[PDB]
Amino acid sequence: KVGFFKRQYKEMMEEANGQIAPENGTQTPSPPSEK
Repeated sequence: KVGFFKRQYKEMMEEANGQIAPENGTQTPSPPSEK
């Protein structure tokens, strides 16, 4: 159980992050270098 989340977790995160709203990119799991 790892190769599923890689495409499932990212899909569930982008859909709830604002897949249709401007939120997409505001709460995104940015890297430590930027966060």
